[PDB]
Amino acid sequence: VDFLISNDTKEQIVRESTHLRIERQTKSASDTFKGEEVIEGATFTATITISNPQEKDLSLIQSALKFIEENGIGGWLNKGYGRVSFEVKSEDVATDRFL
Amino acid sequence: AKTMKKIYVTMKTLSPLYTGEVRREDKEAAQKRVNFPVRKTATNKVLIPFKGALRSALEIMLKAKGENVCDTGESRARPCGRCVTCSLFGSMGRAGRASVDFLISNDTKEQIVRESTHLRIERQTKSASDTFKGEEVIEGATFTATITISNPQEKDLSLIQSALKFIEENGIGGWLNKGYGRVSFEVKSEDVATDRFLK
Amino acid sequence: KTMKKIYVTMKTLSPLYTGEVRREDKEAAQKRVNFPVRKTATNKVLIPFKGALRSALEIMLKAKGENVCDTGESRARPCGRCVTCSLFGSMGRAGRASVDFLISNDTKEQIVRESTHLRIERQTKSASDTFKGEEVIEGATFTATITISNPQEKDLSLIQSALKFIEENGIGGWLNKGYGRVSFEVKSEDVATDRFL
Amino acid sequence: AKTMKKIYVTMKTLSPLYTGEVRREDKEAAQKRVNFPVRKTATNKVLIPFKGALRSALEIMLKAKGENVCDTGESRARPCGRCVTCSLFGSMGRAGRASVDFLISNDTKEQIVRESTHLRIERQTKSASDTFKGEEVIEGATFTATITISNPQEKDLSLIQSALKFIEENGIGGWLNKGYGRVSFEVKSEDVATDRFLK
Amino acid sequence: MIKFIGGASKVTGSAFLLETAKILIDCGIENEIIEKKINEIGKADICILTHAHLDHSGLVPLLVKKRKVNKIISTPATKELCRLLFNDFQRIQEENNDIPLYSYDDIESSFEIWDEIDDRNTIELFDTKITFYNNSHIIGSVSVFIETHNGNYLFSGDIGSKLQQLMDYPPDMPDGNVDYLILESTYGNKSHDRDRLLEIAKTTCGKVLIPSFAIGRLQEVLYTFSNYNFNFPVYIDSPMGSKVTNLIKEYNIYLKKKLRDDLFNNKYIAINTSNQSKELSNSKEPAVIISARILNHLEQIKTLIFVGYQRIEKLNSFSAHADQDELIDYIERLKYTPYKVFLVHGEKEQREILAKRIISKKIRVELPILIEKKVVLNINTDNMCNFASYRLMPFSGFIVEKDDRIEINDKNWFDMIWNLPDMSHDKIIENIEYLFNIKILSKNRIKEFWEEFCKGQKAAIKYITQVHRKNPNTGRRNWNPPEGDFTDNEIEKLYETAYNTLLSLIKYDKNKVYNILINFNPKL
Amino acid sequence: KITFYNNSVFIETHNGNYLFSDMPDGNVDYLILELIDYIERLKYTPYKVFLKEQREILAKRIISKKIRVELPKVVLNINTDNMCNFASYRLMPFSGFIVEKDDRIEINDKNWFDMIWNEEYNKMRSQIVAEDFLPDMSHDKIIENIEYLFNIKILSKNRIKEFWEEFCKGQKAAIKYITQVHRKNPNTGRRNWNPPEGDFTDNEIEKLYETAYNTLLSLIKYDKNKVYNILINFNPK
Amino acid sequence: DMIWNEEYNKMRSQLPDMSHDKIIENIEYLFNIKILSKNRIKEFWEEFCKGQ
RNA sequence: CACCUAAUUUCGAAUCCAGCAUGAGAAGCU
Ligand SMILES: [Zn+2]
Ligand SMILES: [Zn+2]
Ligand SMILES: [Zn+2]
Ligand SMILES: [Zn+2]
Ligand SMILES: [Zn+2]
Repeated sequence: VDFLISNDTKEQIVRESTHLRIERQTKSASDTFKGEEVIEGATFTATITISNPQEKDLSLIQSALKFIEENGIGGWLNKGYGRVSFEVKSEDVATDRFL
Repeated sequence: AKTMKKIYVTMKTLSPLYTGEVRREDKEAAQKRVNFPVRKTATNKVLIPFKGALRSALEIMLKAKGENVCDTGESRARPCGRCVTCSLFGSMGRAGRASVDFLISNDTKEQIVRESTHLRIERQTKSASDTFKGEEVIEGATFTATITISNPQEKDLSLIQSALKFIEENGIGGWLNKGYGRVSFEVKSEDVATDRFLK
Repeated sequence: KTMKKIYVTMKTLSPLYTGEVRREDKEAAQKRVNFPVRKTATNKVLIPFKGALRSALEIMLKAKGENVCDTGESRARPCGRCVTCSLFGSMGRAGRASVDFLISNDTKEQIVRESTHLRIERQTKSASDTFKGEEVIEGATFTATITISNPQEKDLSLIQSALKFIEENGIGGWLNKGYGRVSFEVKSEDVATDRFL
Repeated sequence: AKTMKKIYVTMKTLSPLYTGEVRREDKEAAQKRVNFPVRKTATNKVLIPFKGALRSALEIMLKAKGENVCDTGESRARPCGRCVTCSLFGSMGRAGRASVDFLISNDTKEQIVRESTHLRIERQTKSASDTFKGEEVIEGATFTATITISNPQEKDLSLIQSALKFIEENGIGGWLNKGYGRVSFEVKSEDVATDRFLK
Repeated sequence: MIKFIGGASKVTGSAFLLETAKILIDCGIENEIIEKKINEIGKADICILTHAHLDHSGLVPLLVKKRKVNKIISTPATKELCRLLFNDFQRIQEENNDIPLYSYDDIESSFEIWDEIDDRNTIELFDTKITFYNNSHIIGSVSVFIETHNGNYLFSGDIGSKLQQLMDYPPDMPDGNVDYLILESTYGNKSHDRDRLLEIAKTTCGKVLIPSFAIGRLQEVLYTFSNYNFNFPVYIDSPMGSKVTNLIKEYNIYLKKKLRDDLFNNKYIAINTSNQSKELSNSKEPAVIISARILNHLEQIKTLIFVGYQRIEKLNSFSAHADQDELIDYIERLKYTPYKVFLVHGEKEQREILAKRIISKKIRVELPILIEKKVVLNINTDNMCNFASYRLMPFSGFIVEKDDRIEINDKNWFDMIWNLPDMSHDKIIENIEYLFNIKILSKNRIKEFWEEFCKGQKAAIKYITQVHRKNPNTGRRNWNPPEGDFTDNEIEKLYETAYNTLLSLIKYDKNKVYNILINFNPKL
Repeated sequence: KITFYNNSVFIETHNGNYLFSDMPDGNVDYLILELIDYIERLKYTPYKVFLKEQREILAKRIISKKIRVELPKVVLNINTDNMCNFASYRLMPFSGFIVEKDDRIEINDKNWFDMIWNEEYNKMRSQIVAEDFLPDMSHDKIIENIEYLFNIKILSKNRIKEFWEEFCKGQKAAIKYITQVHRKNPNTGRRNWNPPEGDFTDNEIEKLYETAYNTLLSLIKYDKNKVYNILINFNPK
Repeated sequence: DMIWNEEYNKMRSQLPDMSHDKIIENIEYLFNIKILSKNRIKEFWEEFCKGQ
């Protein structure tokens, strides 16, 4: 399984933002910290190469991808981050395309 | 474990909604036109933080009820991990079972986002001593969020709905004192399986 | 803990005018009217309410001799120690009294009309200027809820005194011309904060 | 200031009275029946513009005395802020110290408003060329208003009473040239502290 | 890439989607079929209106009801003509007592997102370049030149005719490369008496009632009775006609060069309320009545010259629908012949005969390829450096913008290539400074003038002309008055100075105006 | 589909209808070349023809015939509009920057480079700081204070780690670090300390912050061997 | 800056002096009384990076 | 029953904060 390599660079999709921690009684911002995040609509590419394939490997990978759509990928998943949508292009190859 | 709870909330706005822009570069792009930009996606839709509002609502009510709930609002306060909101929204050694999505508008920008003018008036003179421009979300705008409770319990939906009614009573984000952010919620929940995607 | 709910019901005695604030709702309406009334997108009338209460309480508490900060001056900083700082917020704390907007019970097609005002020369008594303004009709009912988070024994009294000062002065704009004289009815109750569980 | 001045003024109409209806929808409703509808509230009570009449009255008499007063009657004329009418009824920066209320009729419009008619008559052959139906107020209709002076000076009530006497002589409202609007005022003035609703 | 939702089959329908960024064109009426069309349209980013006839403009507020349009764009003249048309259309639906499609709140909310722009001014929005040109149907008629990345589309919407008196007889043109053209065939079979209106009006004056459409035709007939001498008066009933006539007068700069005082003369006397229409029905003095409330005038009368589509007469010479020939002349007036000419908007027979005559013109016709706008570098990029994990090169050249290829060319390419009142910039600056100190040109004036100049040159000319127009009934300019001991002659001279200074500023480009007006309005 | 004619290749693809030059009967979307008659005899007039200098003169005729003529990593423009028209060429007088990424080459203006230069300046400045590379208490009292602030989590393993890194950078860098950490904020009222665990009020919390300040101040005067033997017991790394 | 202005215009062809100690002392004084603030010192630094 | 008017001006800024805490290991083939 390859890494999720973005198509754009850090100036296009990464944006530093401000997160907070607010007291529940006085309703004032007790803490504050800056965190980078990847914007919405930013696209990422990966390649999953299965050697010695089976019939049900693609169904398993696609089911895992829809589960990642349901939960999220990356960090801060409970606060609403990392919700994604995946497109899948599969194909059968032989190993001697290069030969 | 075998099942997980899905709580789809659809929230409509009754008094104008402000939630401030977080991104420093998006702020610095927008302060040439609007002094208070609204929180927005790169796909021009309004983002609202939702997990902190539900968590703060549950800590406030469960503290007023007298239940053992920690506060995660004081400065660098850490969750103990034995509370009822500590199970739903997480602690230091365990994550929250209820993954709470951002409130994302069904419409887009330039359709619910409206830029407006606010005032500060002298009390002795009655003149506009100051003026600023802030970006709001109109009333009747519809936002959609999902709460995924990984290990469901009997009291999770009642706690989530009670926190939703507290968000109706207090407001969801922004200038909540002035009357901004008064919303209403519609809840649709179902106990889905964890293995529904395994066809 | 406890929370204080003050449901205020406002009946409009003279015409009322709060100007629109959204740029896209004014510049799209300048071809029809010159002073549009402040509105929702659900065609209901919006009035800012916290600032009128704050301005009222700062005037009367300043002239009573108690120390209160003056947030009326430009770029003023609340002291954080006075009564209006505790009630309506300060810099470092927040308002205990969250004051909702004054939502009209009716639409605009029922309680908003479009009037024609003039400006008349003094020597010759002729209509020198004409402008058009949307005003709220008389007897229009507005509702709001003041929610006080940590209530004291003197928050409801100060809210009622600010409401009486508002009925004496006026709410909204064009106050010196007679616009915005109102009448207030209060329903106060003391709820528990854990009541939704 | 610590004190404010309350001037309860009461108008009794000796002449007939007319002030036209400002509202476009009410004018379009009334124009099928009456060509000149009187100004009315939604509670069936008669509205009269008071401020602007006092300002114009004080402008003519303070200009004829010779004090350096401005004229706000000209087209887009801006009040300078440096005379006593600017301090009384408002300027561009500083607002009016004298909040002047509308003249609210004490009686309903079913009791104090009558539909009348008028004629334009050709002068040589002495017949009614034009007949048009207007609407006016009966004699002795009572109009109460309240003038609230926030930062009261010594010569405030004297200027208000002088403008009131000028309004009695010169009329108030519309059709003043043909005899409408000659009225009489009763004044009840008092000094009240601003903190009269505290505790 | 292009979907013909509305205009493909019928004549009265139009809904053209272009999914580059989805761009919608001309959504209009012709209830569940309308709802199915709107659902087929989906969420559109830009909705473009060519002309204000509901035919191509009706279903815009319903799109605002279903929240499917982000930005509406269209010329000012057809923006207010669309208002006018929406408000009547609404009272037509309330008087007939049939459920409406949208409310007046939908009308008002449709005009908040509507950003007018005038002709020959290009926006770079949503990675499209949208330009408007004139096509002489009505005063606010525009053909849309959408410069996409995958082609160059020209949506010509209802091209006018040579038998027009208020609009330029050759319709304007995109000056670059056109790839796909969208045409009309409303008069695609019918070919081809302006003095005959004068002749029958002469030989008739019993007064003559002559009906027409309230939009378009009534103003052409008003002109034809205006330019020549007619002693018997011409009269306007049907208060759409008087209101569109006043809109024609206020939006005069959107017309012919020969028409740019009054336009229609003071020869017409409009009729405002219904009682004067009743008195005109009972009148016997000879006149010309141009209505569009016709029955009050007609039941007395029953020439009734009948101009339109349907001593009763018919003059087929006041139709703004385009004849076959001038459509062919429009096609042969393009710099490059278009690749595909889509022939929406007509009946089947007119579509077939125009398809046969453009096939005979050897151009491809559809009856409802890849173009790659590439950026050529043409620069030696072997000399490159790394500074901040970026492979940048300091660059010195020219962005050459030819068709299909925005080639970047160096300085050696430039070496081989080398083988309205007008006041000065200091006079303009000192005039704007003097009128800003005496508060004639204020910050709100400069901001509104900058919005009207971003709209276009003629929009700013119209705005400054209305601000400077003296009213013959009040003698008020709508300017802002000066401050000081200024007599009336000097105040009139500084008003004329402000008018001339701002017109000069309209003559300048879109950048030096900005470089002037931030010295007086920091926001705009 | 590839037909033939009198030398003509007529390769039909799914995208376009090329004709390499009798004439065919279908659409010839791209034509590659008295010929005007060969153009005029051919149905569905071609979109763009693909044509030693006589060519250009011929291309002018092809320009006059109302037919487009071409004479033989993706690049994006982040430019302005401006524009001009000089010698029948729409131009733009702009100097800029060619940025080379893995898939895109973009053309950026000097403002982006000023953005990049500000970031690189702010990066360089926060590398070299001051002179990279007091109270006093007894050693055992330092032990029980660090044990007590470790138990109540005021001095944590991360704070001990950054203390050791700022102590390896020298005395003054560590002094700057503890004066930054113990800095009471005048407009906020908090310092950069972990709050203690336990039922405490403000006075003993402020006192515990003061003994944390004094303990970490007095530990700086000791040598590196004692500080290492003092902090391995709490932070083993 | 010099080379960019030079060639960018060549292709377009078709202060008070007060002491450093007093500067530091006055910024400290105005920072204590909140005329100069962290938003102002950051925004002025951003416009200083954009040029003089 | 008519008729004129429906415009114009100022402001659109200022401030606080941006910190902590945890874990740095173990397996098989070899
Ligand atoms: Zn806990
Ligand atoms: Zn205070
Ligand atoms: Zn004055
Ligand atoms: Zn049309
Ligand atoms: Zn048409």
